Amino acid sequence: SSDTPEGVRSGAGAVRDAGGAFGKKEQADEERYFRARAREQLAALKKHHENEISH
Amino acid sequence: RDQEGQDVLLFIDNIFRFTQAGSEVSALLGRIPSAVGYQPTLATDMGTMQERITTTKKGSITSVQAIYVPADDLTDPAPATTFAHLDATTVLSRAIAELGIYPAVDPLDSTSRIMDP
Repeated sequence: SSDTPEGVRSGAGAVRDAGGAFGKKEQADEERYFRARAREQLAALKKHHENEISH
Repeated sequence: RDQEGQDVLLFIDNIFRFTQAGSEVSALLGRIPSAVGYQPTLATDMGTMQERITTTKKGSITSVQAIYVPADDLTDPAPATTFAHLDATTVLSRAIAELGIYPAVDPLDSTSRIMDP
């Protein structure tokens, strides 16, 4: 099919638009990884010394 | 063949523009189309042409025809009616033309029906 202009060819971003098993396995892996980065970037954001003097 | 008894060849280029030009006369004449858009008479117009290409007792006529497959569908009714008439297929691969070989006939993807002990 794909070895001609006529046949169907796949583009970029076609695993998420399908919405199947691999399309759901990708959304819950971008969220369970960038949930821990909202922990380490928020715990180290409390280490401002001027806020502690106000505390 | 009928008057001199030679062994003639015959070249048609191509056979898809004979099928497709048939399904525009049969729709200008007011007829209900068959499957995907072709004519009702797709199997007799290929019958009342390619049965005159035969080996009689005087001589013969051999035909080499070019075949274009629409939308890379081998089971579309235009390259499926034609395939019941052929006896041998030869395929020209472009990947052998960049290897230097001439003629660029693929040896593995060509089949013959008369290849038989």
